[PDB]
This record gives sequence, structure tokens and C-alpha cells, in this order.
Amino acid sequence: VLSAADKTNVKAAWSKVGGHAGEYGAEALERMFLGFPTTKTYFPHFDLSHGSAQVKAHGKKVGDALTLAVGHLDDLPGALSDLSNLHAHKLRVDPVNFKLLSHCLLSTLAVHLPNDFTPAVHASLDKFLSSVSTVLTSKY
Amino acid sequence: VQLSGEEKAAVLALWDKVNEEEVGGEALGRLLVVYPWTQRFFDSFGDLSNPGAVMGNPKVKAHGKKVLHSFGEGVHHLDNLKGTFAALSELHCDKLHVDPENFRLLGNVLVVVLARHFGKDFTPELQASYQKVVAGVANALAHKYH
Ligand code: HEM
Ligand code: HEM
Repeated sequence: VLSAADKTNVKAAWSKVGGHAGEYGAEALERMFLGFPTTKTYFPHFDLSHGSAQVKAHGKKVGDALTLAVGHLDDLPGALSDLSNLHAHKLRVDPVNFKLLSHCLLSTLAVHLPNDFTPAVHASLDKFLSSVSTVLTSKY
Repeated sequence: VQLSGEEKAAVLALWDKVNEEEVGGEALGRLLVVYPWTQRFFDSFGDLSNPGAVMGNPKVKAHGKKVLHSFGEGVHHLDNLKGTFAALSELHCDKLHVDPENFRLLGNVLVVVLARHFGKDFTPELQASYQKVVAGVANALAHKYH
């Protein structure tokens, strides 16, 4: 998200994603906990077990946070300025952790949508995922 | 690096299905399309304009293959990375002057292309592993940057 051609790939690419957002939301998280273990300390209150209705019931929360932003490309600071006060104010999440989620979520999409995850779109998504990351780490 | 027999066996069995040309030209290509600033180092290789030119460029493919072969040597010298890349490191810092972080980048790009190529069999379990390998090769390629 930013440039036109980019805001065009994101809405298009995400329609590809469609109603599998929370599933994917789930998986990305699952891939970041195992892959990048430190991230797991931000969730002491969590069933970090593979199958966890909790890790499973947050990916759907993350998926929707992301579907919304997709529909709010022209203004991200405002449409997430709660998630912004959440990750940055109440939780103190490190700006290097967002890349780990951005990497995982992308590694995932590549797993469920091989033909659609092309270079041009992969470019765009990386950008969209950088922008959203910024907004949330904006209160720093 | 430091991991597990069942993980190693896994990592290895996957590496016998890796077409090094395909997955090779794919990593380097995306690196260039997704992180355009790295177009600066490979500057001779003709036309690297739109992603269509990058991807179907014979010199991206041929260097890609040289990159992934170097990766395998590493997937097979599990315990001696530093030694393995104790030269690709010197040629990267001195002659090339390439930032350490650009490595981790090409790495995560290599994990993503494995991801699309091997679908569901590229389990969070198995990527869990690859991050370690990509982590180790990165640390080794920058080892000589002091
Ligand atoms: C793409 C970026 C991200 C998105 C879209 C996202 C989404 C969300 C949302 C929507 C909530 C609040 C749900 C609610 O109001 O109940 C939340 C909570 C939370 N997020 Fe994220 N998040 C992101 C990145 C991260 C990262 C990188 C971490 C740390 C590794 C993280 C850790 C947390 C924690 C600890 C909570 C509170 C958990 C709880 O007790 O319910 N988030 N996230
Ligand atoms: C994942 C880590 C990397 C590996 C395993 C790798 C591997 C290699 C290999 C095997 C060669 C061939 C050496 C030779 O021809 O004798 C090479 C050369 C080269 N590499 Fe890397 N590379 C990595 C990351 C990077 C990055 C991030 C950049 C750019 C930012 C880069 C830029 C170059 C350049 C410019 C050459 C010279 C190519 C030529 O004109 O012959 N490498 N690399």
C-alpha cells in the first residue's frame, strides 16, 4: 500500500485471500512462534500448543485487523489508532518483531496461493506489510 | 547449526527435491524486484527494469544457480559453516562492500520461494528449521566484517 499500482495489487491479492484470513492469520502466528521463539514471551497467557483454540482464536483477530487495513489504504494511522496504542503503549512490542510476523504471514500466503503470489504482488504485500507495521510502531 | 537429528534428516530430505536452477533464479530475481536497492551490486547484468526482465534474464538464472549451490554446500556442512564460507565472506566485505543485513534478506527470500514450491510439506516445523540454516549462513557470510 502506497502507490496506486501497489494499492491495486493489495486489494486484488487480498480478494485472492478472501475468507481464509483467520486461518492464515492462525498459521502465520504458528510459524513465528516455532521459527522465531522469543516472540512467544509476549503471550504468557496463551495455549502455545499447535491446535490451540487461542492461537487459533487471535489469528482471526489478526486477519480482521488486516482485512480492515486493506479497505483503509488511504488512511492507516486513523483506522488502526487503537491497535497503535495497543502494541506500542500497553504492550511494548519491539519493532523488529513485526518483520518476523510480516515474513511468516508472507511465507504462509506463498503456501496456500502459489500461482497468485507472483514477484510484483510479493513486492506490494511486503510494502503493505511494512506500512501497517509502521502505524503500529508509530507511538514509539 | 545446533539443532536435531530428526530436523537435520528432514532439512536434508527436502534438499534432495530442490531444483537449484528454478529455486535459484527465483530467489535472486525476487530479491531484486522486492528489494530494488540490491540492483546496485549486480550492475553489469543487462536490463533489470520491470520484474519481467529481472526474472527471465539468463544472468540472474546463472548467478542464482551459483548462489544456491553455495547454500547446499552449507546444508551439508552443518557443523562447519564459518569454515565453509571463510572466503565468500572476504569477497563480500572487501571487493563488494555489501551490508551484513542484505544477507538475512536474501535468506528470508529463499525461505519464501521454498514455501511456494513445496506447499503444505513446507511445515511450520520444517521452516522453523530453515530459519536456523539461513540464520547460520548469514552469520558466516558476515563473520569477516570487522
Ligand atoms: C501485522 C501486524 C499485526 C497485527 C495486524 C496484529 C493484530 C492484533 C490485534 C487486532 C490485536 C487486538 C485484539 C483485541 O483487541 O482483542 C492484537 C493483540 C496483541 N498482539 Fe498483535 N498484531 C500484529 C503484530 C504483532 C506482533 C509483531 C506481536 C509480537 C510478537 C503482537 C503481539 C500482540 C499481543 C501480545 C496482543 C495482546 C494479546 C492478548 O492478550 O489478547 N502483535 N494484535
Ligand atoms: C545468502 C547469502 C549469499 C550467498 C550464499 C551468496 C553467494 C555467492 C556466490 C557463490 C558467489 C560466486 C563467487 C564467485 O563467482 O567466485 C557470489 C558472488 C557475488 N555476490 Fe553473493 N551471495 C549471498 C548474498 C549476496 C548479497 C545480499 C549480495 C548483494 C547485496 C551479493 C552480491 C554478490 C555479487 C555482486 C557477486 C559477484 C557476481 C559477479 O559479478 O561475478 N551476494 N555470491
